[PDB]
Amino acid sequence: KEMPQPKTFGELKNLPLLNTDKPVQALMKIADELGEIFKFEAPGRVTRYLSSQRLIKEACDESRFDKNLSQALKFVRDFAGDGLFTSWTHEKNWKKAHNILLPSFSQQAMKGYHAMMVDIAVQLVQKWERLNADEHIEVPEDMTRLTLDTIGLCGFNYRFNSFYRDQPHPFITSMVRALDEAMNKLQRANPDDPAYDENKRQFQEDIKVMNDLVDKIIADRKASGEQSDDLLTHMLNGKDPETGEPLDDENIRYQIITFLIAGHETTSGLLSFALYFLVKNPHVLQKAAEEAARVLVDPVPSYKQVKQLKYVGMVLNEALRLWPTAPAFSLYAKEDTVLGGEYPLEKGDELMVLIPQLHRDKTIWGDDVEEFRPERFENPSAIPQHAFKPFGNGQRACIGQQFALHEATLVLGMMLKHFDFEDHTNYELDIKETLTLKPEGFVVKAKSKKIPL
Ligand code: HEM
Ligand SMILES: O=C(O)[C@H](Cc1ccccc1)NC(=O)[C@@H]1CCCN1C(=O)CCC1CCCCC1
Repeated sequence: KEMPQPKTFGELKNLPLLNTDKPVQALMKIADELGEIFKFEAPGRVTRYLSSQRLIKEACDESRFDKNLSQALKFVRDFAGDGLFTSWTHEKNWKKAHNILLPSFSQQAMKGYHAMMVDIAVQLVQKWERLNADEHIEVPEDMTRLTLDTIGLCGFNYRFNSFYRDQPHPFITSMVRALDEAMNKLQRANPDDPAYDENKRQFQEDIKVMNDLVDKIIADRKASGEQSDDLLTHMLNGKDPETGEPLDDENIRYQIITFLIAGHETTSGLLSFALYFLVKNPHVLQKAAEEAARVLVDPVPSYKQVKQLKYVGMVLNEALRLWPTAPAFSLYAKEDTVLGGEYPLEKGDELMVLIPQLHRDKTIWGDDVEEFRPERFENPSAIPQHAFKPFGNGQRACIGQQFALHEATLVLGMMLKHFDFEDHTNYELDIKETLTLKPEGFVVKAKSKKIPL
């Protein structure tokens, strides 16, 4: 079979389709028209977007296909370098950093991060308890305050103090603005064109700002010698079992920047979409709220109580199904291969998994694919392989998966314990696209159940 292509614009091929501020959603719409695979060409590039479990399950075969750095990720690499996220599997720092960090990110390691997560989560509850009767909550803004603070604290024992601020830490304004530049470059048919000279100068200032503060953090920590139970000590002491070598100071910088990207962008989105789904599905919110009141019997949640929030966990899963906050990943073909019996690929050939489209595959999920029903996760083993991929695939999957689900489960649990929620504006979903997806302008009112901490 020849695969379909969306509409073209002469010599620019498909590229002007990305000239939008919601490219993932535009790509989702192309998928609905064209189906499970389409070719997408730009000057000097060709990719193929997959939306079906049928084909993505083969693309997740690690013997045929490896992680590719998409143009987006190549642009993030300018400041995230060879941290785990923007490195190639065959880079020495990939495997090395991977071997050292895996035990820091285990489900086991969560027990030790738990108390710092609680620290930030209670800040959130206390903010909301202290709001006046007239006031509402700006949802993604508060969730981002939470998740950023949480990774700051468990990452290297730094307090961004986001709940004490109206405007973001100097580091974040740079970080956010750099991610911004990295994504906007995607669209420019002619960079090096002078109209972008300010953008480039800015970027360099931003990279600089991020580097200085992180390098200073690593410096101050070594010079102090203290052994806090955070990722930075794990990295400063750790040795790769394989090579026997530790990470160098520069790579450690890259890891910290990477985790700060993750903690800002992705986990906050999950929590935002979850609360959105809950207020638009009152019977579901009530069921989650009943679980929370039953399980969270203590002034503050234990590690083990969080593991008991099963329905909360299903809610997070279903939010991730409909709106995977990291919406795509890239692969290349290790060798010449035939995809799904029909599409012959050459070595080096690129693929893109369109996760939200995958999660809409009616052959997997049934006809009610658009409905918010967390119960569809009620027995996971009934799910076909590679159907649900909000965390990526294989060895290059998200290392912070367990971190993110524990944080989210804790925070949502507490939220459902402490407040009733009201969709007071009848919010119409508007999805903002950065490196990630967020519900822009989502606001609610909370009303305290007056349960003390
Ligand atoms: C709910 C929140 C999150 C979602 C949906 C998510 C999703 C993903 C996805 C899809 C990838 C792979 C991207 C690719 O193949 O190109 C990934 C990789 C990664 N994530 Fe996450 N992530 C989340 C939170 C976090 C957290 C909290 C951390 C840790 C601070 C983190 C650290 C990473 C790292 C380091 C990688 C690269 C792993 C490697 O290649 O060795 N993420 N994540
Ligand atoms: O960055 C790319 O290479 C392509 C866009 C593209 C395709 C062909 C030609 C030029 C650009 N990326 C995409 O399809 C989508 C659309 C824009 C953003 N995007 C992404 O790749 C998402 C960026 C990251 C990837 C890893 C997990 C977190 C999110």
